[PDB]
Amino acid sequence: DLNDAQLKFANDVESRIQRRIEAILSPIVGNGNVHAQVTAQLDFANKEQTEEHYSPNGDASKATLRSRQLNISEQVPRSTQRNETSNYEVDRTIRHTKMNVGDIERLSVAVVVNYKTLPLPLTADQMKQIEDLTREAMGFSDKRGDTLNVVNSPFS
Amino acid sequence: DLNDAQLKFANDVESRIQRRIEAILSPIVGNGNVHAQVTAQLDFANKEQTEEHYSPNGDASKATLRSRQLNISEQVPRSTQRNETSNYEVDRTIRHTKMNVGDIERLSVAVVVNYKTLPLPLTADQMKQIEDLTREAMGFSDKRGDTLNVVNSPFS
Amino acid sequence: DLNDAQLKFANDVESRIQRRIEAILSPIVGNGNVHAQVTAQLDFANKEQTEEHYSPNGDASKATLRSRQLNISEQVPRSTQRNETSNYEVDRTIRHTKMNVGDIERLSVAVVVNYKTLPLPLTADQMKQIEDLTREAMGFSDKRGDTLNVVNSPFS
Amino acid sequence: DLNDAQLKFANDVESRIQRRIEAILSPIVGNGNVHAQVTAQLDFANKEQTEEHYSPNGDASKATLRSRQLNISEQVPRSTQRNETSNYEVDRTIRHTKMNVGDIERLSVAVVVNYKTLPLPLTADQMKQIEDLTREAMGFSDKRGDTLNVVNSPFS
Repeated sequence: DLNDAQLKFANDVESRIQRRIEAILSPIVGNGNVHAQVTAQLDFANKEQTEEHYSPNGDASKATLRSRQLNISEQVPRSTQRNETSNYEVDRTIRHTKMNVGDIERLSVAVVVNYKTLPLPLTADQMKQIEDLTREAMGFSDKRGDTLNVVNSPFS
Repeated sequence: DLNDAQLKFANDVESRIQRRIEAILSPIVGNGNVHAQVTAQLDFANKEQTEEHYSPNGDASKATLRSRQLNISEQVPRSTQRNETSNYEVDRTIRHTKMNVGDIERLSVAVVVNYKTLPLPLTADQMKQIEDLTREAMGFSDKRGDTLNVVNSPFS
Repeated sequence: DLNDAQLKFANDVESRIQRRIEAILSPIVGNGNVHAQVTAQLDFANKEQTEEHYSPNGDASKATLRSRQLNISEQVPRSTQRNETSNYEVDRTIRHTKMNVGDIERLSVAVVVNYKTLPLPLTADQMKQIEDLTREAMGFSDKRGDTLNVVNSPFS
Repeated sequence: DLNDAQLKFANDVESRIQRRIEAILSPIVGNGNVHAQVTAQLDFANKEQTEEHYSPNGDASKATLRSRQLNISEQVPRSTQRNETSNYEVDRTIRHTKMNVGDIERLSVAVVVNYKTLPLPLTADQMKQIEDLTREAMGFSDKRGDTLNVVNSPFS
């Protein structure tokens, strides 16, 4: 039930990415001289989060007092006594978050391109441009651990 | 009942991976010169998790006080007395997680490719490219302990 | 009742593994020059687990205090007195797990392959490749104590 | 009533094992040059188990404190007094298990093979291979105390 829904949602995401890559790479190399395959991992867990934070008031120049009592005594044999009581007001921040179900976690993309026929291999600059365009199309994110591989080989 | 559902879901996942691998590897080696088989392990247990965390306040420059009392006395034979009471406010974080049922745990992939007929073995670079493409297609993850094996041998 | 269901589920698992092995090994050795048999052990017990964990706070640089009282006295014949009371906040983690019924525990696989007829035994490298392919197909796990045996002998 | 059900379940298990052994051993020695018999012991008792475990906190670097009081006094004739009170938080694990009824406890297998007719006894290597294949087919487990015996003798 739910598993089939997860499967077809993943299939649609992969198909969308593949269609974008094919559309962006089609004009340069040729109409049918490029193929791509995309596999994706999705998060289907339910998560909630609550965060509470307070601002430190260790410095007297930034503290906010509400009521203070200070008693000082001194007899002069030397005697000294000092009593102090303080009450503070503090700044606080509260945040509540409920995550979304069905977010992408990692991407792996493989691209295969054909040789140039006038059976001549493509130039290195053309390969670099193709890799850059594929990186743009697939939404590469280094923090997400995405991986891309492009191979140039004659078609059969 | 449930066991059959787990079996057919695993079968569909394996078939999807096999279809992706065959589609990506077909254009280079040939239409019918490659075969692959995929076996997968799935987690069907129910898990829940609750995490609570607190920020340390051992440093006075980062602590948040609410009420403090400090008494100091000194007679001068030397006598010294110091009393102190403190109350703190702390930052806390709470997270609740419910895992998904039916997640992949490990992958094992076997690929067999045919010889090049003009009965000539394929070049090492071609084998490396094929392994890289299969690694991309199968979503290899070293942390998940995935394993891949590719063998080149003439077909019967 | 339940025993027959366990038996036929085990039979289907074994048949699936056998079909995968036969499909992966068929193209190389031949259409009908290989046979395999698979036996599996399954866990049908009901298990539950609850885990509680706490983070140690033995180091003052990582502790989280809530209220602290510290009294110090000293007369100078030398007298010294020190009183201290502390209250802490701790991080805790709780996990609940319910296991799945019908999980594989161990696997034993036997494979028999035929001689090469032009009555010539197969090369050692071919045997190693066949063992590797069978290991990939059967989902071998050393931690699970799986066992595989492959024998090459002329067919009758 | 129940006894007959136990008997026929044991009979089906034995028949399944016998069929597997006959199928795996048939191609090599011959279609009808091998016979096997299997006897099994099954556990039909009802068992339950509950386990509770705690993590030791004898080392101060791994303990988790909640509230601590420490009083120290010293007069200098030398007098010393030290009072200490501690309260701890501990990690605990609870597991509940209900075993399955109808599990195998021990296996005994006897196999008889025929002579090679061109009335010639089989080679020792062939016997070793047959024993290994039978061991694989019957799911031998040394911890379970399984026992196997194979005899080569001319048929009558």
